[PDB]
Amino acid sequence: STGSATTTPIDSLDDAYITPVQIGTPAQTLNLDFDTGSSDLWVFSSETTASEVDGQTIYTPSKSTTAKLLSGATWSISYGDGSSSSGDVYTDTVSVGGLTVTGQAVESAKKVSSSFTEDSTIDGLLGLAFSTLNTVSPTQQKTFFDNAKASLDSPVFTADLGYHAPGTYNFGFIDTTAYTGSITYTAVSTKQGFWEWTSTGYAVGSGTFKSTSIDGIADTGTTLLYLPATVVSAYWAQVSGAKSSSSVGGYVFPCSATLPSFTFGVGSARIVIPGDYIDFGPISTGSSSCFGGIQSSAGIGINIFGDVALKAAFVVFNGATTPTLGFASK
Ligand SMILES: N=C(N)NOCC[C@H](N)C(=O)O
Repeated sequence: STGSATTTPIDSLDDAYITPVQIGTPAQTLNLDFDTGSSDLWVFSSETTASEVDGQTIYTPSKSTTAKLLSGATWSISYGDGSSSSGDVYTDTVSVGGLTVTGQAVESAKKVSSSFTEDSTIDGLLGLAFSTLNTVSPTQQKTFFDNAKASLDSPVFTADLGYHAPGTYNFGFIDTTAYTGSITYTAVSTKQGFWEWTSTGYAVGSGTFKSTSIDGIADTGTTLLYLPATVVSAYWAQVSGAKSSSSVGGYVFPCSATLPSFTFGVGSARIVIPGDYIDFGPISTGSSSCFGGIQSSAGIGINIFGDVALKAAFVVFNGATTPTLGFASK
């Protein structure tokens, strides 16, 4: 089997991407944030505290003839931005882009934190990291991908995120028309439950490439590119007036600037992020200070190749017995 679904930016800055997902019978379609940095599929629901729902589409398990309470199971998750959610669990039929999994754990939110409530466009998350991070207790549950894997033509999914445009998540096949050149594959460590890999270095603009190992994670659920302070300082040093602002919470730059590109290494290959991808707009409405899309990972504890980096590539998440990651230009 295979699946193919379009993913669409939620706003003009590509802060996140939503992908429609069919849950239950008859189908209830919710727009989920596909997240290769976590492993829970959770949704706003009829059980979510009413004051914590503001415009989201909800899953109502009582209206699904295939929903079943997973007795005794609860879940609770906290994300890197300090956001959180928790609730109970149903099993139900879940389909993405024509690919159907029966008996998928659908984690129904009873509570969500304010940042979730405030984002009316995101109806929940669909985790695509390794199932070892799944938070369901007392019986850990499998991700949609892990459940689908055996049925897929090939045990892979791909992320093809657009810049200010829709893109695609494919399951079970590699669309050879979706990228240019060849895909370069690189080793993955699953020891922390993430799609963790080692970049071979970087360049800033037209500068020379610096060969240096940068361990990090391929994370579709993180907006920005978080890298060591040395790397990030070398980038922003090439932008007149750029500075790190503790009050704003990162590097900012004059909105009048034209940003340089940033290149990262994948083996002997190179992925170029155009400068425009690194512009996240005014820090507040009408401001002439703009927020940078490359930020320091110091204090996070891990480097994160988030959407800013991933949307510059066609990315293969290869879930074979020994997982690997593939990157191509596009
Ligand atoms: N960051 C990852 N990978 N997952 O979830 C992201 C949702 C969270 N509120 C955030 O904005 O970070």
